[PDB]
Amino acid sequence: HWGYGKHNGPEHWHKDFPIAKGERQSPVDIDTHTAKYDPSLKPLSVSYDQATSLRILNNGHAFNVEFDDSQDKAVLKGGPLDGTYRLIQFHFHWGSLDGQGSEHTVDKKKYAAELHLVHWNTKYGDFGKAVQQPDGLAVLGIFLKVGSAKPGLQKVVDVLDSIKTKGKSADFTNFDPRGLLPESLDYWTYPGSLTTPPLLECVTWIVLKEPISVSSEQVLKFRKLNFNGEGEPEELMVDNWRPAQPLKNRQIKASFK
Ligand SMILES: Cc1ccn(O)c(=S)c1
Ligand SMILES: [Zn+2]
Repeated sequence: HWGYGKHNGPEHWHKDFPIAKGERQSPVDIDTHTAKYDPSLKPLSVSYDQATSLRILNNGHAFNVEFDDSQDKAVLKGGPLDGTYRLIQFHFHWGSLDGQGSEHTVDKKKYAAELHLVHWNTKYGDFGKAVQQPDGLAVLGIFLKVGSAKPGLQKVVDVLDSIKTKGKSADFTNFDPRGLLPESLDYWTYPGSLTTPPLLECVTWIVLKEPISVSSEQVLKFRKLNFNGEGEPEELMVDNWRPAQPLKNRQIKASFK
């Protein structure tokens, strides 16, 4: 099945997911000089005060911190978006080395990791129905650079030992995802896709300009996770990112000058 190795990695995915070679694939490189300022963009509204985290799951490819999405409790709106998008999970993609790991790049620059906060458009009733729509998802993307520790990430880092292998999960209530955000909400935006199979072209990408800093030791702990299940030979969960895909017939807009 699909993964990030030599024989099942991003160069293979197109065989089971033909949309891998489609017209609005993610991630892309963000050419800062070509991304036009759009003064019609609104400020981003991130309303996470009432977020209810539930659980953290190692799904064999990343770990997802899941949220209660049965009511409007943590929502994204405004920016490029029409209407309301509810947070359902967040995860990360990261590298084996500090100099790679992000999916989006900025003038070809790779960050050490990238956080994806996944939201679905509440006009479509649930996540499953949202992913059958071209405007079904909004994914807020945040780069991580190695530097000082991010205090608000530490609870996530401390629980990883308990979900080392594929299929393990742990209670993860009362986590405040506001602690993962940078100061500025300046962003670039463009239409794309999930960066993992099924690679569906549902996503308004909103990619923050300001990275967050995490410590060396924080990202080190991400890299001790395993892709394999318990009882199977150890394959470290690192380099679970897809490289930049062709931009094709898309313009990236900037929210800021
Ligand atoms: C919903 C979903 C699941 C996995 N990934 O990587 C992304 S970007 C979005
Ligand atoms: Zn992702």
